[PDB]
Order: sequence, then C-alpha cells, then structure tokens
Amino acid sequence: VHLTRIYTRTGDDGTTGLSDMSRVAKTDARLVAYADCDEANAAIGAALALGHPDTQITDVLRQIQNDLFDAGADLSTPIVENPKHPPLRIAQSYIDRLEGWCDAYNAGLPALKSFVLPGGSPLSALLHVARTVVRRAERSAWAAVDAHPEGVSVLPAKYLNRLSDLLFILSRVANPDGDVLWRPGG
Amino acid sequence: VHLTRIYTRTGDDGTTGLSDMSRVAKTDARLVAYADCDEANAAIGAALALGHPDTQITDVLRQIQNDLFDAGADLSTPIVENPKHPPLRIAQSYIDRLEGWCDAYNAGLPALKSFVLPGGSPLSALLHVARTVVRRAERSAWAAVDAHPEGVSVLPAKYLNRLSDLLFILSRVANPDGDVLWRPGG
Amino acid sequence: VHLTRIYTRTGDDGTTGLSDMSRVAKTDARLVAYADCDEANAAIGAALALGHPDTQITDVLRQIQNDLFDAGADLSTPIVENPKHPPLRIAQSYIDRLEGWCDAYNAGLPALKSFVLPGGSPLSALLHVARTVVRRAERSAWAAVDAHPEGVSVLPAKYLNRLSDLLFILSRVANPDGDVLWRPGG
Ligand code: B12
Ligand code: B12
Ligand code: B12
Ligand SMILES: [K+]
Ligand SMILES: [K+]
Ligand SMILES: [K+]
Ligand SMILES: [Mg+2]
Ligand SMILES: [Mg+2]
Ligand SMILES: [Mg+2]
Repeated sequence: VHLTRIYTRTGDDGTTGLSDMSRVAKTDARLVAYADCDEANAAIGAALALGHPDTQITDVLRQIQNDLFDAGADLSTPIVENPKHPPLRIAQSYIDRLEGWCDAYNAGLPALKSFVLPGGSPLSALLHVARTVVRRAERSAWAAVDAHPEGVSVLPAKYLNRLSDLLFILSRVANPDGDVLWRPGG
Repeated sequence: VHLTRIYTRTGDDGTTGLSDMSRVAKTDARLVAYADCDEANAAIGAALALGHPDTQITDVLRQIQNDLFDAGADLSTPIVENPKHPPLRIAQSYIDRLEGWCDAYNAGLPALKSFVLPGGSPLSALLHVARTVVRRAERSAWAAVDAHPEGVSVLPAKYLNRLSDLLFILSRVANPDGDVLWRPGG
Repeated sequence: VHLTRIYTRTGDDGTTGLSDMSRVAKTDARLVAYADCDEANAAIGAALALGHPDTQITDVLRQIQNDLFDAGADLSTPIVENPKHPPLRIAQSYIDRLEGWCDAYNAGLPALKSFVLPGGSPLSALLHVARTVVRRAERSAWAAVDAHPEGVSVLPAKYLNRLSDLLFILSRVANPDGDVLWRPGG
C-alpha cells in the first residue's frame, strides 16, 4: 500500500480495482462490503477522538480498527486455489478475541429488560453510532458472500457480527450512571 | 426483550430472526428497514450527547427515540390476520404529534428562499446528520412495503417521512443566529 | 426553492418529485444519489461545527457544501434535448478546483506506506466520516448513471470521486502530529 498523489483518475469511468488489480463496477457487492468496513472504521475513529475513552478501551478500539483493515484486505482479495503468496485473511482467532472482550466487559453489567435509548456520555453515543454502522457493514458482507460463495470468505461477516455486540457492551460501560430504556408504546 | 449475554452466534450463517422468530436473510428488506431505524436512533443519540439541547428539545428527542423503537417493533413483526396478541403498531396518533411539533417550532421562523448549508452549533449540525439518516431509513421502510405490501405497514414510513421534516425545523431552532444558505453555482 | 411549511404530505404514498416535478418512487436511483449528497453535506457540516477548522479549511469546506447542492441539483434534474432554461450542472471546472486543493494541501505531507486508522483530532476524525459518506454517495451516483445513461450526467460522480481524495488529504492536515497506521495482521 502506497498513498502518494491519492487522486489517480482511474475510477472516473465508474470502475475500480480489487486487490488483485481485477476491475469491478463501483456498485460491486465486494466493494460495497469493504467500503462499509471503512465507514465503520471512521465511526470508531469518531468515538476515539470525540468520546475520549480511557486507555484500556482505547486499546481495544484501536485493535478493532486494525482488524477492520484486515477484513477489508480479505474482502477485496478474491479467494483463489493455490495463490502465489498467502493472502491476509480473517481467522476464527479474531472472533474468539472479540468474544473474550464481550465476556470481560459484560461481566460487571446487569441484564436489561428492554432496549437502550442511545445517548448519555459522548462516548456511549458514538459507540452506538459505530455499532449501527458496523451492523450495516455486516449486511453488506453477507451480500458479498451471496454474490461470490466461493470467492469471498464468511469470516469477515462473522467478525462484524460479533463486533457490533461488543460495541453495544462497550456503550453500556461508557454510561456508568445507567441507560434510559425503551418503554414500548410509552 | 431480554439483553443478557448479547452474542448468541445464531446469526453466523447470514440469517436472523423477525419478532415472530421466523428466519430471514440478513439482506432482507424488512431487516434493513428497522436496522436503519436503529441507525437513526443512534444519530439522535449523538445530537443529545454532543449537542446539549435545552430541556424541552431534549424531551422531544427522547420521545422520538422511543417512537423509533415502536416503529422498529412494527417493522419487525409481520402483519397477520387475527393475531394471538395485539401487536405494537405505529398509529396516526404518532404522526399527528410530529405535525404538532413541526407547527410549534416552525412558528417563530422566517421562510427560506434556498437550502441550508448544514453547520453552526453542534446541535444544529448533529440534527442535520440525524435528518439525513432518518430520510435513509424512510427509503428503506418504503422498500419494505414494496417487498411485503400485506405484511408491512405504511405508517412507519409515514412517521419517518414527517420526522425528517421536524428535524430540519429543529436544526434551524438550534441556530438562532441564522443559517448559511446555498448559492446556486456560486 | 421555497422552504415554508416543510411538511406537505405529498410523499406519504412512497413517491416523490424530481426537479422537473415528475414523480419517482422513493427508492429511485436518482433520489438515492442526491439524498446521499445531502447526507455527505451533513457530515461535512459536523466537521465544521465539532472540528473547529481554521479559516482556510473552513472556506474550502463551505465551498464544497455549496458544490454538493449544485451536484444534487444536477442529479435531480433529468437531462433533456434543448431545455427551455439552462439547468444547473456540475462542470469540469468544479473538479479542477478540487484537484488544485488536493495538490496544495498534499504538498507538505509525506507519502504513506499503509492505511490510516481514523482518529486523533476531532476534525481529522470527522473528515474521515465525511470521506466515507462521500464515497457512498459516489457509488450511488454511478448507480444512477447506470439506470439512466442519457438522463444522468457523469460529472456528479466524478466530482464526488475526486472529493473523497481531498477529504483524505485534509484529514491528514488536521493531524499535524501524524496518524496511526494499519499494521497488516498485527
Ligand atoms: C481495496 C483497497 C482499499 C479499500 C480496502 C483496503 C483494506 N485493507 O481495508 C479501502 C476502502 C480501505 C481503501 C481506502 C482508501 N484507498 Co485504497 N486501495 C485498495 C487496494 C485496491 C488494495 C490495497 C490493500 O488493501 N492491499 C492489502 C493486500 C490485499 O495487498 P498486498 O499488500 O499485496 O498484500 C498481499 C500479501 O503480501 C499478503 N499479506 C500482506 N500482509 C500480510 C500479513 C499477513 C499476516 C498475512 C497472512 C498475509 C499478508 O496478503 C495480500 C494478498 O495479495 C489498493 C491498490 C493496491 N493493489 O495496492 C488501493 C489504493 C492503495 N487505495 C488508494 C487510495 C487513494 C485510498 C483512499 C485514500 C481513498 C479515499 N479517498 O478514501 C483510502 C485510504 C483509507 C485510509 N484510511 O487510509 C490508492 C492510492 C493511490 C496513490 N498513489 O496515492 C490505491 C493504489 C487505489 C488506486 N486508486 O490506484 N482502499
Ligand atoms: C427486531 C429486533 C431488534 C431490532 C428492532 C427492535 C425494535 N423494537 O426497534 C433492533 C435492530 C433495534 C435490534 C437491536 C438489538 N438487538 Co435485537 N431483537 C430483535 C427482536 C427480533 C425483537 C425485539 C422486539 O422489538 N421486541 C418488541 C416486541 C415486538 O416484542 P413483544 O414484547 O413480544 O411484543 C408483543 C406483545 O407484548 C405486544 N406489545 C408489547 N408491548 C406493547 C405495547 C403496546 C401499546 C401494544 C399495543 C402492544 C404491545 O406486541 C407484540 C405482539 O406481537 C429480538 C428477538 C426476540 N424474538 O425477542 C431481538 C433480540 C432481543 N436482540 C438482541 C440483541 C443482542 C440486540 C443488540 C444488542 C444487537 C447489537 N449488537 O446491536 C441491539 C440492541 C439495541 C439497543 N439499542 O438496545 C438479542 C438479545 C440476545 C441476548 N440474550 O442477549 C435478541 C434476543 C436476538 C437474538 N440474537 O437472539 N433488535
Ligand atoms: C431535489 C430536491 C431536494 C434534494 C436535492 C436539492 C439540491 N439542490 O441538492 C435535497 C435532498 C437536498 C432536498 C432536501 C430538502 N428538501 Co427538497 N427539494 C427538491 C426539489 C425537488 C428541487 C429543488 C432544487 O434543487 N431546485 C434547484 C433547481 C434544480 O431548480 P430551479 O430553482 O427551478 O432551477 C432551474 C433553473 O433556473 C436553473 N438554474 C437555477 N439556478 C441556476 C444557477 C446556474 C449557474 C445555472 C447554470 C442554472 C441555474 O437550473 C434549474 C433547471 O430547471 C424541490 C421541489 C421543486 N420542484 O422545487 C424540493 C423541495 C424544495 N424540498 C423540500 C423540503 C421540505 C426539503 C427538506 C427540508 C426535506 C427534509 N426534511 O430534509 C430538505 C432541506 C435541505 C436543506 N439542507 O436545506 C420541499 C419544501 C416544501 C415547503 N413548502 O416548505 C420541496 C418543495 C419538495 C416538496 N416536498 O414539495 N430537496
Ligand atoms: K483515489
Ligand atoms: K447478538
Ligand atoms: K417535506
Ligand atoms: Mg448479530
Ligand atoms: Mg418527505
Ligand atoms: Mg476514487
């Protein structure tokens, strides 16, 4: 990856390049998926810069941001038989880590009997924004799997699935005074 | 609604559950609609947490957040003849309330002869973000009606239609010094 | 453009109006494109209001916000043979200006050998959010071109293409102490 002049104009005809340099329409399901990972990465960035999380939560979120570029590398690289060089791929390893974090940060929390109205601390509010963008990215990743059941891995979608659960847990940790809950029809 | 362990892994195959436990693809038009309501709810949360609205506007926004979970409940519950239990549904009631708020908060504002360039106060800017996310949720709700003209109600989309108008009005109330306007081609 | 009562209820059946008053479904590709320009405009607004840019960047972003309504006017107005009045259209001039800003703001920056983890200053983070929303708007504009290769211009998409490159450059200028970089698989 070399970011130099940034604008190359090779996308001005509505096509763009996968990581193997093959050309796709800018509406291609695969591009949509890793573009949505990028949008999710930016949403986490806003939680970091405007929410001012403590060091431990900062460290978790920075690792997730790095994971999301691993997922984008995966989604942008077609799966091929016997590649010349090993591609970067999401592994179950990644999802186990998210689950370990889910359990650790959920341990100190009481169960909820309704949904949370997002808000409270700036950090909590921004983690809810990130949560919903990640969930949008997950849907796009499943759509890429549908379009390419052999060429696209399911593990990016699985990673994004578990990640939005972690972001919900972290949004609660970021409101130590408690959340306001939904009153159905009230 | 019980939120306990959060991650269940039952969505790791790209399917999820409606409120009646029936299974749908994670690209299903109905899921997209109430997921986008969730995304809109988070955007309002950001306006509350980073925009610091006064008490009365805070009360309006918290009621809208509650309404949006009512709309998500509606969209996630297929309409059936003679249900066992009365489902939670959006009613005209809800939209009449949004209209009453539109009229009250628009009363003190002069007419505009161009579009507003979003900005100014943090609250105004965040309300514009929420406004555009709500409009995206509205389009998804109409797409859900198209895919299920008998099983999905139109009132969620109608609520979202009127809601983005209210958020525009409130975004102006949140810039008492006035907004910067579009200069076509300038 | 006259903004008065705001809510008219003429969109309550899932249809809306183009600039020529012709009726389209609220899922129409053209509407999605200029609605996404609106969402991008709001994201820039948040960067202005919460990011506190200096005078030079403020002036650039306000011009871009104005451009995006020019782009929305273009996308909302079908191209016709010999129209009665000259329509507002994006022109190459707009993109040349974006390129001039890319070159000027990128001149003092070192090349990058990896991707940036969005974060740092609020301004940098919010410019990354805007960057990814603009890229989503670009995809929608290409989708509108595909649906209407004669009735929709390519210049809006081209403008949005170059614009996300500028927002990336400005996001780096807004982190003068440097960005955190992606470590593949680390
Ligand atoms: C897909 C892609 C992205 C996607 C997804 C990338 C991701 N990882 O999430 C996203 C949306 C993030 C994107 C964004 C941008 N991009 Co981009 N991107 C591309 C692209 C096509 C692939 C880059 C990539 O991810 N390579 C990573 C891997 C897949 O490739 P590789 O380095 O060869 O690694 C291989 C092996 O060595 C192995 N591997 C490598 N490391 C490791 C580690 C381990 C552990 C393992 C097991 C394997 C392994 O895996 C790979 C298999 O081939 C490149 C073009 C290119 N071919 O470089 C453009 C490219 C780098 N992007 C570009 C640009 C400008 C950008 C943006 C600035 C666009 C914008 N305005 O927003 C942003 C920057 C984002 C940021 N925050 O920094 C330009 C740079 C142009 C220039 N000269 O300046 C390029 C060249 C595209 C172009 N227009 O020509 N992009
Ligand atoms: C659709 C859905 C959502 C949607 C829409 C929900 C909405 N209301 O907007 C959204 C996207 C918001 C969502 C998000 C989340 N969800 Co959810 N959700 C579901 C689901 C399928 C339905 C929940 C619901 O809305 N119930 C409301 C109504 C429909 O339920 P009900 O009380 O039975 O209503 C009946 C009657 O009592 C009557 N009624 C009740 N009250 C009233 C009032 C009035 C006036 C009337 C007239 C009638 C009435 O109406 C119904 C009759 O048909 C459940 C699974 C399930 N089957 O319960 C998961 C579920 C609760 N969600 C789950 C989770 C994990 C989450 C998230 C944390 C996911 C994430 N990481 O983001 C977030 C949390 C959101 C938040 N801010 O708190 C999990 C919890 C797992 C666990 N044990 O911890 C579940 C169980 C799904 C699963 N994975 O198995 N979810
Ligand atoms: C498409 C559109 C939008 C789109 C795109 C607009 C854009 N420019 O980006 C977007 C999404 C931004 C939108 C947003 C909103 N909209 Co609107 N919009 C419309 C619409 C259809 C067109 C308005 C427009 O852009 N006119 C600009 C040009 C295309 O039209 P024109 O003035 O006739 O200009 C012509 C010529 O003179 C020439 N021209 C004009 N100037 C110049 C300059 C140069 C240099 C050149 C070369 C040519 C040129 O070009 C045109 C060719 O015919 C109108 C309905 C209508 N038909 O008027 C509603 C309308 C103005 N919108 C409306 C509303 C309510 C809104 C929102 C508040 C919705 C919401 N709740 O978010 C927001 C406000 C946004 C904001 N930040 O201020 C309502 C207002 C209702 C009322 N009485 O109050 C209307 C009337 C729609 C309706 N519901 O009936 N809208
Ligand atoms: K580029
Ligand atoms: K879950
Ligand atoms: K309206
Ligand atoms: Mg899930
Ligand atoms: Mg409307
Ligand atoms: Mg490009």
